[PDB]
Amino acid sequence: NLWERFCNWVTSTDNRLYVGWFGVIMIPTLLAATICFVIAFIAAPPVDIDGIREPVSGSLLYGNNIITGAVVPSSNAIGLHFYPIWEAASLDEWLYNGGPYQLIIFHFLLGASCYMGRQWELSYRLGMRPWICVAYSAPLASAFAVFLIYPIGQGSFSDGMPLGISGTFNFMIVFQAEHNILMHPFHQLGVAGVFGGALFCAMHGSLVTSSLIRETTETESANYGYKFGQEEETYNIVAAHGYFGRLIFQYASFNNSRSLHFFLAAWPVVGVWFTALGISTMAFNLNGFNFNHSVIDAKGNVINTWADIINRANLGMEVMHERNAHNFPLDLA
Amino acid sequence: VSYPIFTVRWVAVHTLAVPTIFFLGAIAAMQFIQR
Amino acid sequence: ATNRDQESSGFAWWAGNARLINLSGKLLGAHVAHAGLIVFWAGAMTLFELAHFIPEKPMYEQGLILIPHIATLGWGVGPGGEVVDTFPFFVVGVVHLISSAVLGFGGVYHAIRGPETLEEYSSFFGYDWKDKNKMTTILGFHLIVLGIGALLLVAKAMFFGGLYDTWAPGGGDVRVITNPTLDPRVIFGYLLKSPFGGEGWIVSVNNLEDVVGGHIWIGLICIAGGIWHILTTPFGWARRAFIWSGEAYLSYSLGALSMMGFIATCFVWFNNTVYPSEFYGPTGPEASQAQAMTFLIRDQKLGANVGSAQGPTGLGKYLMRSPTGEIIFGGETMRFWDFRGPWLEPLRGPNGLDLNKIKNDIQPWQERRAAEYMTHAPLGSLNSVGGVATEINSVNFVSPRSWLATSHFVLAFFFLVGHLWHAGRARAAAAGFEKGIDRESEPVLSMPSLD
Amino acid sequence: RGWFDILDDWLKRDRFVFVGWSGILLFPCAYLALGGWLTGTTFVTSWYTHGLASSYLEGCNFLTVAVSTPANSMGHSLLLLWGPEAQGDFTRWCQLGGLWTFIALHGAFGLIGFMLRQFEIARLVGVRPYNAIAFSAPIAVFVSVFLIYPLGQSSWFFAPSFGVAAIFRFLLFFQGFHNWTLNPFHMMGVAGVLGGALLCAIHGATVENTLFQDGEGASTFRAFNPTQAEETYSMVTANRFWSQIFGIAFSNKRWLHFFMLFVPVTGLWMSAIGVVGLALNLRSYDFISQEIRAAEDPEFETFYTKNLLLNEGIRAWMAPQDQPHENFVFPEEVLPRGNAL
Amino acid sequence: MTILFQLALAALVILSFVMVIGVPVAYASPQDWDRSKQLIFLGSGLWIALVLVVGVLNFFV
Amino acid sequence: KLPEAYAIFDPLVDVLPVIPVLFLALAFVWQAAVGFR
Amino acid sequence: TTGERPFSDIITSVRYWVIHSITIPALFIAGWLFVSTGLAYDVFGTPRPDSYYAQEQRSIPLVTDRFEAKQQVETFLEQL
Amino acid sequence: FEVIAQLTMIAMIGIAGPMIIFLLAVRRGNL
Amino acid sequence: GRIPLWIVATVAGMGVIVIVGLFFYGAYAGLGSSL
Ligand code: CLA
Ligand code: CLA
Ligand code: CLA
Ligand code: CLA
Ligand code: CLA
Ligand SMILES: CC1=C(/C=C/C(C)=C/C=C/C(C)=C/C=C/C=C(C)/C=C/C=C(C)/C=C/C2=C(C)CCCC2(C)C)C(C)(C)CCC1
Ligand SMILES: CC1=C(/C=C/C(C)=C/C=C/C(C)=C/C=C/C=C(C)/C=C/C=C(C)/C=C/C2=C(C)CCCC2(C)C)C(C)(C)CCC1
Ligand SMILES: CC1=C(/C=C/C(C)=C/C=C/C(C)=C/C=C/C=C(C)/C=C/C=C(C)/C=C/C2=C(C)CCCC2(C)C)C(C)(C)CCC1
Ligand SMILES: CC1=C(/C=C/C(C)=C/C=C/C(C)=C/C=C/C=C(C)/C=C/C=C(C)/C=C/C2=C(C)CCCC2(C)C)C(C)(C)CCC1
Ligand code: OEX
Ligand SMILES: [Cl-]
Ligand SMILES: [Cl-]
Ligand SMILES: [Fe+2]
Repeated sequence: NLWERFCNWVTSTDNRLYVGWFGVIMIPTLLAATICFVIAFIAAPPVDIDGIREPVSGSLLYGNNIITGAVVPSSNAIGLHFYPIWEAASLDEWLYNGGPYQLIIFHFLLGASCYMGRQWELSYRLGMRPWICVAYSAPLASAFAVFLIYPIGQGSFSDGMPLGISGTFNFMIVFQAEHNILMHPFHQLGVAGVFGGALFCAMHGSLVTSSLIRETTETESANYGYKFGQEEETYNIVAAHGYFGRLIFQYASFNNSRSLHFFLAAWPVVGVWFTALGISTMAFNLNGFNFNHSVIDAKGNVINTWADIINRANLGMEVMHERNAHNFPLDLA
Repeated sequence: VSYPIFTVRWVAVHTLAVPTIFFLGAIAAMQFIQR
Repeated sequence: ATNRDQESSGFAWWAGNARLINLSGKLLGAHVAHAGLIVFWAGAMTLFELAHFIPEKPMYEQGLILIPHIATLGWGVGPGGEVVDTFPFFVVGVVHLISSAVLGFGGVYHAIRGPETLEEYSSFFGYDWKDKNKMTTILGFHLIVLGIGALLLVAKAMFFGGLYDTWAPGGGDVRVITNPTLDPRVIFGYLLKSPFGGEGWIVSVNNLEDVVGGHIWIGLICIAGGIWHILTTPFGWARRAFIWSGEAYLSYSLGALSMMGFIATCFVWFNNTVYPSEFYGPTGPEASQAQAMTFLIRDQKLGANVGSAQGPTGLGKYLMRSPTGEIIFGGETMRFWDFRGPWLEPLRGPNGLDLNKIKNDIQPWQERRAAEYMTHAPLGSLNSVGGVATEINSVNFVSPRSWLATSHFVLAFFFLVGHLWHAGRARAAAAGFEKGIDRESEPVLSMPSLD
Repeated sequence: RGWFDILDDWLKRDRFVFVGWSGILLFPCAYLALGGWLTGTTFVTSWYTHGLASSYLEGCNFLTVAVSTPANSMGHSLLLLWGPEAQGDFTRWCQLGGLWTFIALHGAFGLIGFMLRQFEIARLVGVRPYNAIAFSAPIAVFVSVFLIYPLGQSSWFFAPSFGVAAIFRFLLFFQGFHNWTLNPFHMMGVAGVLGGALLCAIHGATVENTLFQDGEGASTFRAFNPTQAEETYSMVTANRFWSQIFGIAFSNKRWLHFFMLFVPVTGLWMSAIGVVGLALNLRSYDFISQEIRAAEDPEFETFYTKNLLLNEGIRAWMAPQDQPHENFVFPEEVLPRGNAL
Repeated sequence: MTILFQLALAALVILSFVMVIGVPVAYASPQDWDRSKQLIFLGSGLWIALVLVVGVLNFFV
Repeated sequence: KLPEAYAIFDPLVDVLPVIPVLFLALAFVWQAAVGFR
Repeated sequence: TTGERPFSDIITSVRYWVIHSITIPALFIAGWLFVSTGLAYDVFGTPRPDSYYAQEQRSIPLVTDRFEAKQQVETFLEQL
Repeated sequence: FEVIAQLTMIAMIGIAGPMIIFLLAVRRGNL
Repeated sequence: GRIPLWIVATVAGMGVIVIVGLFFYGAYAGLGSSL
């Protein structure tokens, strides 16, 4: 049976890269998104992102470098309308209105969801515990928040994050202008997540490296003291625990390697979950804390705080962003 | 048994805890200040 | 203490509810007590909202998420969403509170006093997760109950007073639905619509006839499926496709609930039919369109020609064309040209917005509605300061659409995470490696090298 | 045996809190830095240095309290309590921003004391001192941001104030005036921090999901004993999983954990170098080719030019209140604005 | 009879508090389960009767 | 507002919604009473 | 395991609470009275809500000189 | 006066929970 | 003479909850309330 042989090949763990059924979806979508991204980043013509006939050039051939180049989001006139190639009268019209962005982000989001499913699938085929995909759900939720959920809440894929470095910075600055994300607790939890993730990464790495058991001489690298597949632990967990328990106090230190590695998984994953949820909840315009004119003296004069200085910076960004796109006093979306 | 009382741990605990409770009382009083 | 520690159960305290997996009586107690919690929140929150309710002020200015649900059903409201009697709100709240006392009594009784396992007490109420017939029978009972609930919504719409209709002629009013759409073409064409802009899938249902007909179909389909699962055993393909265990069934429900939470978020954000703007406030698209309408009216009263006015970029300042040719509002609200609202449709002709009806047929109630919806846009801070993030502290407003959409996106995402967690764990536990790799029989050691 | 040796024995005694020789530097300085911050954010205003309320006593919350930097007219004065500005008066010292320099200097010497504590405990316990070497990167960040950056600028005023919203102001200032996102050293810092968070999450999840079954409990944390000799998880299974999912995988545990050390430390050091450059206003503000093209061609727009317009808005709208010593009076007509809004 | 209705509702609140504390205590203390069974049965009956009385008196006040 | 005959019970209504949150907290109290076994 | 009495042994004892039911409320009341008697304003120089501005001024009192800053703040306070 | 009634109501509810736990602990109940 | 540790933990957590709720109450009242 050809179908049985195909099923055996798809689910085979002997392939150099595992495919699986999630990979059967993942490989074509990510290949399409990757090829279209490379082509658009090099050679796409300028895109009228704001829908006001003001095309923004994001490709290398139209005057960009690596830093300033981007795949520009689709037109504000399109909004949330589905804009495939066959909906356009020609490829010139599709390129003018930012169709490549919609193609890339839709294929990428599908392929990355199937990447998460593929991680589960391979863990199941290898007899592993299944929750690496749960850890990967945090950056995937972040990608969904900036590419899909924020355009949905704001009503246009033009407000999605551009596929570029300076476009990303533009997204960040305009987002702070419109939503005050720095004062949002979910973004603060995300900063705690990534700062703590970097801290605990450096901490765990330095504590394991500090307690490596002497297996080599002074000339060779210490990494040759570990052999792949060896049964014994390559470092002294008790010595690292003794060091770190004397560094703070005994009960702030993990003596359990499993609890420590669960904490290493859990802290940045939960923090990034919260910051992705912050982006989505601000997509429905539930913004960060507003303390403008909160402190008032006895007469009634406004006493400024640091929040008022942040408000001045946000006002500068707000009045300069998309400088020709607004006709009315309130930036309602 | 025969544990001591005034150790280094006692000093560290109280140098953190005594001003903490004092400051908490101060801020709790601040909550009832009008313009 | 039966199964109430880690040594006997294998689960720590932080996974202590997993000790209830094979204890049907205590698990039933946990479920009934939790249902009592849900009903308690419904009743207590309704009474809390009613105690601070100012009936002349709009509902969406008062932080209400439950009174708008009762008002949409037609209880306590008149024309234009005006509250005429707060007593149905009180009745709903107190009946939920008392029923929650009853459910809490039952949950506590089955949790700590009743038999730990129901199998010895009753073959009917006892169950085993591996018995697929019993699982389908319980699913069939619950499907019949859900179908009866959908028919109860239909009965409210058709016989017991009707529903609030924001599209009723002459402003929104409570209307009895006498001709529900029973045509399967319309109902399942809603089911087959695109989810993208201008189509909106099932979120785009814009009349109560379609809502009531869809609930007639949903109730009949749920009752038929309930009878089907009571009378039939799962087939061979279903038996080979699923994991048959309690955690597996939980993970399936978690995925379903995550999808429903995402759909409810989109429903409350975009739909102004089953979430009337009289109660929930304007949608985001509605408020942007309202701002464009407001300044078109103001400048037309000053003598401007709104059809020939040219914005900074050369597009029309007030009126432009959608990519398919429709005459739409200009500015950034060009993204929201698929918005339909009862205050805007009188100005729409076959080719979109009509210049003559704009010039001559804009009523004062439409100008009032546009100004009100422009100044109550669903934008605000976490500490409930109305407006954009750069606004000062004077307006205490966050739209209930914002609260509902944000809260249910958070819940839907976390339930997707829970679905992934429990689906992976159910698969690993069915295959037998959820506790880790066997040292003696590690599978990768029996596999050839990749290179 | 000698008073030095007896004092050494007492300092290195096993305790709940280790003291050591480094404790003499660490505990007073760290305690005074933390106490100065709590005291300043609870009781001390910024009304005479910035024109701001910054304490709980004035009505600020946890996000908006700060110990603010001294006034720009202080220059880089150490602002000692007995110095020529305060002249021994504690109240005037608090009103002039002396708590900021108090916290900054005591925090710097406390960070020195903590790294010396890391060295001393590593020497006593008998381990390699890689934790102190890793802690060199937070020290580099603190020295570059809180000391070197204001020293390169006109005064302590442009250093970060010790507060949440004040740090947010510092971020937005660096965007508006320095275009700090465009700086490649900050980009390397971001790569290091996000890669460290990624490595932390991925290594924790990989270890937790390649565990060996060493007990019958469905919660696996009890299946580890600290004195055990065998590895608690399967490195071979983890390697095969990541080789087939991602293409590459670690095969050396020691190299993996050194890499976990290496990524965020290197990122923080690169960002500190960029902050030194910004101390001298040596910014990566602009690309000259793009600006020549945009000056000669009014149809050429990129995301970088839009970011430059946003920076102009930040500077013009922020400067009169963020820099009150300059006495900026920007009339309404000179403020750069887009249409409407 | 606003005073009578308020007395009935206050009694319902007091009895609800008493039942909220006593029902788990009686259910979880197995060495009192003769008297506490009848106390719970009487309290449940009285609570239901008070709920019905409060509803009727609401319609009369 | 509530119906007038219930106005004397208005403070109690004001604290009714937070009761489910306490239930979650109650679980931890109960676990602490049994030593988190 | 360091020769000190365990924290759980200490905080569950009655002598601890005999001492600390006195000391903890005394410190809390001391902080409360430190604020409510207005002493914190005197100690730290923090303005009261009626002490930010004079009655008809809107200019913020900002320190503009280094070695006369103490006198400038004193002059600000003399202007109420 | 209204907030005093609110605080005493929430105090009695939030003590009623731990009161149940305390009564079951002192009576050696099945807690 | 042993107060149970769960009682101490419950009372301390209730005190923390009361202090935090007081701080949020003061966020809506008096200084810093924008009123
Ligand atoms: C919706 C929340 C919810 C519900 C319904 C349950 C329900 C249950 N859990 Mg549980 N649990 C929860 C949350 C919840 N849990 C959380 C958040 C945690 C983490 C801390 C745990 C941790 C946990 C562990 C570790 C264990 C359970 C166990 C149990 C079961 C037996 C409990 C028992 O023996 O009581 C004993 C407790 C008491 C007798 C104290 C009194 C409790 C009563 C019910 C208080 C009622 C208060 C209320 C106001 C009364 C109203 C009455 C009125 C209507 C008349 C029970 C079905 C156990 C189990 O599986 O048993 C096999 C078990 O070992 N749970
Ligand atoms: C209908 C939904 C549902 C149901 C029935 C279950 C049922 C179960 N889950 Mg599960 N879960 C769900 C949704 C659900 N889950 C979701 C949505 C997620 C994603 C976050 C998870 C993630 C999850 C994990 C990671 C694990 C479980 C586990 C379990 C088992 C034991 C749970 C336990 O004792 O918790 C005890 C309860 C607690 C310890 C309390 C947790 C406190 C939460 C996280 C904070 C809540 C904050 C609150 C909402 C807001 C603030 C309140 C304020 C007072 C501070 C049990 C079978 C465990 C398992 O696999 O066992 C086999 C396990 O390890 N669940
Ligand atoms: C999910 C709900 C549910 C389920 C499946 C059960 C199941 C069971 N209960 Mg239980 N119970 C519940 C809720 C539930 N209970 C509640 C809420 C209470 C509080 C009132 C009780 C109080 C209770 C007691 C005191 C006892 C049981 C007993 C039993 C067992 C035998 C009952 C029997 O023979 O049928 C009897 C069937 C009936 C009396 C028919 C009732 C039909 C009702 C009134 C119609 C209601 C309409 C609709 C279905 C519900 C509307 C509410 C809805 C909107 C939520 C069985 C395991 C007994 C037991 O375990 O013995 C050892 C026992 O002594 N239960
Ligand atoms: C809560 C609702 C519920 C649940 C959990 C189940 C559960 C089950 N049903 Mg079932 N059923 C229900 C309601 C429900 N039923 C109702 C209301 C009816 C009446 C119409 C039926 C009629 C019914 C029949 C006739 C059969 C089942 C069967 C089954 C079993 C296999 C399910 C399966 O593999 O389908 C999973 C779904 C698929 C395999 C479909 C393919 C997946 C497509 C591609 C998904 C596309 C949808 C996508 C998400 C987009 C959504 C929008 C879309 C509508 C455009 C399972 C026990 C089977 C069985 O064994 O019964 C004995 C069977 O033959 N059901
Ligand atoms: C060991 C811990 C330690 C360290 C390293 C520091 C370090 C510092 N403190 Mg500090 N401090 C400490 C503990 C510490 N403190 C404690 C415990 C308190 C509470 C009492 C304070 C209270 C405090 C205040 C209130 C202030 C400082 C300040 C300072 C800074 C400037 C100090 C200065 O210029 O004098 C340097 C002095 C010496 C190095 C002493 C030299 C001694 C050697 C042995 C020479 C011998 C002298 C000789 C015997 C006497 C000569 C007699 C005659 C000829 C004069 C500096 C960073 C100031 C500050 O932060 O400014 C913003 C400030 O205002 N400190
Ligand atoms: C098992 C368990 C659990 C749980 C439990 C639960 C969850 C329960 C529930 C419960 C419930 C769920 C309950 C309820 C109750 C209720 C009540 C008791 C009520 C009553 C009512 C009333 C009394 C009313 C009144 C009134 C009216 C009439 C009107 C006006 C107003 C007022 C309010 C006055 C836990 C977690 C702890 C853990 C352990 C075990
Ligand atoms: C009420 C209403 C309505 C109606 C509605 C309806 C009529 C509905 C229906 C609906 C439906 C009718 C739905 C369905 C769904 C389905 C689903 C959701 C599915 C799922 C699936 C799954 C999950 C699968 C899975 C799988 C695969 C993938 C393969 C193999 C394996 C397994 C089996 C696992 C309307 C809108 C008109 C209006 C409004 C109101
Ligand atoms: C500067 C100065 C000084 C010093 C002083 C001091 C050293 C002080 C201290 C102070 C202190 C030492 C204070 C403390 C404070 C504390 C507080 C105020 C606390 C708070 C807390 C809280 C509020 C909590 C929270 C939390 C978290 C964090 C998370 C979870 C949840 C909870 C809620 C638990 C002297 C005279 C020497 C010299 C001159 C200058
Ligand atoms: C409707 C109503 C009612 C009802 C009520 C109820 C149903 C209640 C319940 C209640 C409850 C149910 C309560 C509870 C509470 C609780 C609490 C208040 C707790 C807290 C907690 C804490 C504080 C914790 C702590 C801890 C532990 C112990 C361990 C770990 C650590 C920590 C520290 C976290 C009555 C009858 C009045 C009448 C009228 C109306
Ligand atoms: O597109 Mn992108 O950013 Ca959201 O706000 Mn409206 O639209 Mn436009 O302005 Mn602002
Ligand atoms: Cl922009
Ligand atoms: Cl506009
Ligand atoms: Fe590790």
